[PDB]
Amino acid sequence: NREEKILNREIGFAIGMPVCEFDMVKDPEVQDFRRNILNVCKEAVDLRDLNSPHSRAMYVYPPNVESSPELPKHIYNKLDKGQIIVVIWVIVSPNNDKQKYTLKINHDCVPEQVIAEAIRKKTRSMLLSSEQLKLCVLEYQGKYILKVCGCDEYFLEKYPLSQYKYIRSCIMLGRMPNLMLMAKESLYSQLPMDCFTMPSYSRRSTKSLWVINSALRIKILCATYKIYVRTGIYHGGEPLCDNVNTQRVPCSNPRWNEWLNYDIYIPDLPRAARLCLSICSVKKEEHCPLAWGNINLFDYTDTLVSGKMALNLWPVPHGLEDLLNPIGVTGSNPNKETPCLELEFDWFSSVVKFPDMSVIEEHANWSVSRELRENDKEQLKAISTRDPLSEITEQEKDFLWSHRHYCVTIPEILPKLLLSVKWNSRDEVAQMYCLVKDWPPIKPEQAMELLDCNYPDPMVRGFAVRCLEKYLTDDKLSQYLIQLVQVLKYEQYLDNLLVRFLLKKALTNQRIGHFFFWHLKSEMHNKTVSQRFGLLLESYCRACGMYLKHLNRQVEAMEKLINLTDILKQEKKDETQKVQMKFLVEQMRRPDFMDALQGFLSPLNPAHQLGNLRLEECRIMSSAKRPLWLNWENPDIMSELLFQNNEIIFKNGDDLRQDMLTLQIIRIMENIWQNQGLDLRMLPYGCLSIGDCVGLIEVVRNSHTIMQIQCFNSHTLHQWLKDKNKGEIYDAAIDLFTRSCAGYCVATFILGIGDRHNSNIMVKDDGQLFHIDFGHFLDHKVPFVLTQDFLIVISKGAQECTKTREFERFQEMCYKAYLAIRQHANLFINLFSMMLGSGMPELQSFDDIAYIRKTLALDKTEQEALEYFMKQMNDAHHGGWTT
Amino acid sequence: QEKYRLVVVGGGGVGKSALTIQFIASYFVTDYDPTIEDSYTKQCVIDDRAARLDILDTAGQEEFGAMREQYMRTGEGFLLVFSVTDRGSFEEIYKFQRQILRVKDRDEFPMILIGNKADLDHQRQVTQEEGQQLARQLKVTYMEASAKIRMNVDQAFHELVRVIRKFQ
Ligand SMILES: Nc1nc2c(ncn2[C@@H]2O[C@H](COP(=O)(O)OP(=O)(O)NP(=O)(O)O)[C@@H](O)[C@H]2O)c(=O)[nH]1
Ligand SMILES: CC(C)n1ncnc1-c1cn2c(n1)-c1ccc(O[C@@H](C)C(N)=O)cc1OCC2
Ligand SMILES: [Mg+2]
Repeated sequence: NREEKILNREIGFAIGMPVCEFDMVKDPEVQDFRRNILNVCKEAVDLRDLNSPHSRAMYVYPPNVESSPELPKHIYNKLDKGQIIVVIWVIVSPNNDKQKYTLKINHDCVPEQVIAEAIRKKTRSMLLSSEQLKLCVLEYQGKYILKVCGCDEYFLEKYPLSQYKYIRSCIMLGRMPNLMLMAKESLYSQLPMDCFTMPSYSRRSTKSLWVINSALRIKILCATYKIYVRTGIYHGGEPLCDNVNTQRVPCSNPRWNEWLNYDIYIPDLPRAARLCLSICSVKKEEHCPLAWGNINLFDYTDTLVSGKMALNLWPVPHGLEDLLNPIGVTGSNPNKETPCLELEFDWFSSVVKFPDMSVIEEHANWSVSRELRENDKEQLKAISTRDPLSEITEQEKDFLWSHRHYCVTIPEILPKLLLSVKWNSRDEVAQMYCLVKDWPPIKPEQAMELLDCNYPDPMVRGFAVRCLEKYLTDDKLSQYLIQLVQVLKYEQYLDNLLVRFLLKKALTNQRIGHFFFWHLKSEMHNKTVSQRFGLLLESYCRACGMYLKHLNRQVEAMEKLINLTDILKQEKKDETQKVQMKFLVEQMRRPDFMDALQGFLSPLNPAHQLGNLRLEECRIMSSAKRPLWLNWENPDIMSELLFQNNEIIFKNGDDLRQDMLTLQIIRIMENIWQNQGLDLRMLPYGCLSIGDCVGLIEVVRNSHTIMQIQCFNSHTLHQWLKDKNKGEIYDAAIDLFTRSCAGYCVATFILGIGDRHNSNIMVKDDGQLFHIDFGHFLDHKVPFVLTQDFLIVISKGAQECTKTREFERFQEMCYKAYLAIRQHANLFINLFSMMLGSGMPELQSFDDIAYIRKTLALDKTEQEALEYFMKQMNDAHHGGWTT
Repeated sequence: QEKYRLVVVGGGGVGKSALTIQFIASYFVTDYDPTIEDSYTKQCVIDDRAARLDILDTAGQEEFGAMREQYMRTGEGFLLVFSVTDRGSFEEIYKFQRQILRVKDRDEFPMILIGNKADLDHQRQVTQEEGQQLARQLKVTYMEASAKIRMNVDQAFHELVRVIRKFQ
């Protein structure tokens, strides 16, 4: 127990709360979670230690690669005859001397082949005696590795060189892939053998539900702290029976003693059956809720609830419509000071347990034992192509249910079929279980739709997880990690398949595990998810290995930035000339604060090392909440080839959760375009929300806003691109200005970002256009207006007529990009529905995500949706986008 | 310490690669590996002080000519080398001498005209008198060399670092 006294200390630092707050939890599910989840840790640490040196190095440095080795046609054409010019750097002298070795090689070469070519660049025709074969053949064996110059990424896996994002990005940008050569011992000697240290708490009638044959009856006894109680049985968001409420008793008399008789049959309660409670006040009609609570009818051991229970209710949000809140948390309030409603459930004089699959498939026979034309099958295909928010009429409900045995031909209609099942029927829930058991596999992006709030059934969610661990790559997983972490709240239990999946994968890929921690620590300021994420972060830190040491340095570093911004906002802040640069430079030069920001991995990117500070550029911005513009050094020995000033914006006041979702969709929109031929270079800079409202923003060097470029006012934007890109580079910089503009214009119209002005739009000296500060999206209370300065640059240099051949092709880029996103409308809408539980201001109800359906014209055909965009573009730009 | 980025420019197959590795590895090579851009470093004390010689073996395939405009901005010492057995390289040396002065916008710059493959006298097409002819024309110093016998290999790079100090 002496080693556990040391590990438990640093674990509580990263979580933000001591570990003892979980050992004193009387909940049996909490203790069983911490006990059984260690099986996921044991299976993970034993997977990281199969091979002695490489398995640990592969974990800490996973190959950041693309999802498919197949290169797009226009990306392959960027290569010289299908070959890439890579630069191999080798250190020879012990005094840190550099020697480059350029070589042309095929793009689809494994790292072992480029190493062997660098061997030829070091030998040529050298010395070899007939006893010196294995002396030099050992060079061609497993002896050397490869590393990106400037970053901490390693080419450890035998994937093609094009798959790696760094090499892939060098092909896009047209840059030299500089790779430093190392040996296996140079990297393996920095990773110890962490033996699995299990904690101290890792020690070693009952009839079925379908034999009860009674009516569900729940009694409310009393309460603490004219009103009544709204009680409802729900399965996610759909109700099973009519909302049964109690008598309207007066205030200050929290007594009822009424067995609420529900219309649901006890053997018909699904596995994910939930009870929804709320208190409404009566003062025409006067009905307004105040407090609400949610309890699942079955606990984590598949047993029916029985006996008395004390439920602590939750405060209603800012905007709640219905009296009862079905989208609850399935838990009691741990505030111990809010109104506590007491209940009493039915007894049955036995432990009623939900039946296993054996009885479910056995009773599935009793449903059939108790007693195809082509024009019909084409309609089911037209239903799967509709967005997940398209209202399925009742006539379409029975169409999919009467043809449930045919839907195996089109497995993409499964999310549509699940909404066509009366889950309040013990016969339909048994037949649907057998269909999901043998359902064909679907795409990982389509399986995520079955993990949101609309599909709370464990058999449905278990299918989606089995479609991820068999078809979801680590690239798309790190891409969709924010939405996958977000849907953990929709799980009604602590230990489940989705948690065991995201834990084992995060414990086997440290690049995934890094963002797996910060996306969970950023939710600790909310107690409704603190217990679930606290137990999950405890299990992660218990077996995350050596990275716990580096992870605690980032927490201490980030915490040293939150308090300073609080002292600069709550205190002082009176004068912004010397006071803005007095206390600011005094804390950054303080000894105890300097070492807090020295030699720790960047939270925005674990491969970036934030080394020495450069206080000469560190300042406080004059924007909202006065962010902190910070600057670091790159302690990499090859820092000359990559960036040298790691610049990060620390936004304290404003919430940075709206930016992450926008900066992520822009990356997803860019990948969809690059995979179809649209070379619209988007700039999705890094952004990570921390804690309550603080967060980090990745800064791009040599970037200036539209207002930053001026010399009175004039159209000097075209001159700035002329002055910085002379010769034949001007023709390429103007093209970069048009392709990035068409992307950042057709994307903001689909998102609906706030009114973009000259400070929202920034341009680089290279000529790339990109937007920033996505604080308001999907808003309604157009954003990218084609100003005069844009057409002066887009339409060559025509100072008068802007509608020329250059602008004529600008519309065609937007049309191909608009229709491309429309073809993937189901993917983006699913990404917004998985973020509804994040409590974002513009992501509260489905009326906001429906704004995507209208801006994409998902109710019209392909050509009719094209004229919609041309109409709205010609309306925003008065006479700009004529037919 | 003593920054000296030496650059070896010239045509194809004139001996830039054989002369470069002869200065460090001190072994003559016989393969024809078309160089693109390789870097070599060697600490020398033959000069009156120390020297951090950063040697760059450049390409001569004319397909990497876009890389010429790069190392001609960072290097402070060049070696216009050609093969006495190849008049094609001899009549293309001045093109390298014009691009260097055009990039830096200077009247002169430390560079030494090297005539390689001098051991192949039975196949020499550019005699010695034509070598010093281009020396006075380009206002540089002429020096024949031969990587096969290691003739004036150290003197070629050492006389280059002597013009850098006498430049100023
Ligand atoms: N006889 C002889 N051969 C030489 C001499 N120097 C170079 N060579 C030969 O010339 C050939 C090509 O020259 P190399 O060493 O590749 O020099 P380079 O000018 O850098 N070649 P490239 O520009 O094509 O990369 C090789 O066969 C090499 O052995 C020399 O002094 N004497
Ligand atoms: C308002 C703001 C703090 N903000 N809010 C939410 N996101 C941002 C945000 C996002 N970026 C930026 N700011 C940004 C700013 C300035 C900048 O260069 C400076 C030198 C300049 N004055 O030209 C480079 C930048 O590039 C990264 C992208
Ligand atoms: Mg060469």
